[PDB]
Amino acid sequence: QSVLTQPPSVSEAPRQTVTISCSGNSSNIGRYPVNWYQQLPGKAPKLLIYSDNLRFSGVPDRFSGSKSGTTASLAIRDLLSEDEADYYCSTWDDTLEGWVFGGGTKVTVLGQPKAAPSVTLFPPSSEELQANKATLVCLISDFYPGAVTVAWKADSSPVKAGVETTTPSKQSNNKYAASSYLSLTPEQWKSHRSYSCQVTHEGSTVEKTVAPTE
Amino acid sequence: LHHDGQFCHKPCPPGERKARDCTVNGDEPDCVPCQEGKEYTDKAHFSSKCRRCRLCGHGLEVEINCTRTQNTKCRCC
Amino acid sequence: QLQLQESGPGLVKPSETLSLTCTVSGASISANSYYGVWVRQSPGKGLEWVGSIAYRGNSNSGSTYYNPSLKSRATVSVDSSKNQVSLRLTSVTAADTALYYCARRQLLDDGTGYQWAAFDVWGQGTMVTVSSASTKGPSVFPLAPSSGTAALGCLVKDYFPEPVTVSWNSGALTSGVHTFPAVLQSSGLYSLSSVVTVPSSSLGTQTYICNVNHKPSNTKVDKKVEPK
Ligand SMILES: *[C@@H]1O[C@H](CO[C@@H]2O[C@@H](C)[C@@H](O)[C@@H](O)[C@@H]2O)[C@@H](O[C@@H]2O[C@H](CO)[C@@H](O)[C@H](O)[C@H]2NC(C)=O)[C@H](O)[C@H]1NC(C)=O
Repeated sequence: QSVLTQPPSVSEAPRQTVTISCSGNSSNIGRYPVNWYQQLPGKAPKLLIYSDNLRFSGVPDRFSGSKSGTTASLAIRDLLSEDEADYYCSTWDDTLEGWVFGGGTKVTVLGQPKAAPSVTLFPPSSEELQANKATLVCLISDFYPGAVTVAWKADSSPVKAGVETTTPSKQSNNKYAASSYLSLTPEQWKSHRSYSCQVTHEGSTVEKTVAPTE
Repeated sequence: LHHDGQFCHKPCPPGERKARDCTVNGDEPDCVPCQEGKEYTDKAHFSSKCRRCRLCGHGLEVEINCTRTQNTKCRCC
Repeated sequence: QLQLQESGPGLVKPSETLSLTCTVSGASISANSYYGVWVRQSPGKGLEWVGSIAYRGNSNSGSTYYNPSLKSRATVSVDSSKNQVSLRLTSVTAADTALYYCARRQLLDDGTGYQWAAFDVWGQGTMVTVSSASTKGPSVFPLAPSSGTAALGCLVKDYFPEPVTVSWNSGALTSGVHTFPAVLQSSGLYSLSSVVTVPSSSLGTQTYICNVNHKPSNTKVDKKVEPK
């Protein structure tokens, strides 16, 4: 993860206000000013706020930024649909001695009610095991805003190696879908009592679990 | 070429300044502290100069001495 | 009216060296001084600063400064006759796959005689994929329904390149079908799944077959999916 921490997703209805936090410590935000960039869908980043609280060229008044202690904040009031974008905070870190960026925050301007994901977890097929491989398949659909965090567990331990997860993609209903794959050897699959796919959406985590002996 | 730090890769934190102008071909200068009680910088920057502390008299007096990171605050117009 | 445009080879093989260029227009970078940077973004992920050059046209020289996480694999240089900045990155792996942007670092005034650095002008970015993947047909596996409704599907694993298409019962079954976009693994190979939600009761009576077509490999697979 980044040394600067931002929420992956914030949202509100049109005309409301959202605030995006960007937190750090004394080695970065505590000593150095913060710049914010807006990245519109399919476009390159552009400079939005600089030196903590100054609007860059032509940026509209509904955007503002401030800094306190070791947290920088970007506020967007009177939200318009066109404000739907990813936003990144940025500063110097004098322990790493380099420029750092937050992980980015997707702003969604809600065009419909929030929707929790539907999660389906498939274990390896007997066909695949016979081909000497084992893929666990976690399918995630009908969620909104289109942002999720996926984590895998073996029994109760975190598993990172062999995991691949798509970015959310918009469905025809304008909700979102994503998938995650855990690719294991047959021996690895059989080494644990169970594996779980954990899906976090808007601060809430659900999990699905499969077992080799079932 | 100038004091602004166009050739500095690294900033200096509040209370400090580049020891000298960054050049395109010299080792980047270290940061050094502003002259306590005379100069200050309240914000990180890339230049080799600090700001001068404020003064107060003109119907005003000192309330808090300038520190390396905070300008002198004045008082009574 | 500064403008920037990146250009690169699009694709590169692991262990090879990636070369990119950033063409500057609307100003001369060698007229006095120019501070350029590269910043990359892995697809779906965030921004990472790669490195910098502070360039002086006068002495036709610049000093560089790099993100230490690049382990000295990155070098940045300037070609003033072309008004161009370049990035070179050695020993690439899948981790280096990303959109690559060039930008200018400008010292911006706060109105009080003070300045802070920001990347005030960015290129459109150029996409770079680190892969030695060659054409490959997928392995197709059935995803049996769980022992009101049940979900079943087909896993389409490890293929190259895109695209793949899926239907069910030769296009007879349409409702309740959800075919997911593919993931692109670090191997350079893609995988995707299609799932269909049907009435649990239909599981005994009804036949369910996914039709997978991967034209580039000239493979086409019809897989029947049965309970287990
Ligand atoms: C400053 O912060 C970073 C880590 O960022 C996070 O936020 C911190 C405020 C804290 O909550 C951590 O839990 C978070 O990770 C620190 O950098 C990490 O340092 C450790 C060990 O020194 C290193 O192994 C990690 O890789 C660093 N993390 C990253 C993401 O690079 C740093 O130590 C903090 N500084 C101080 C002075 O406290």
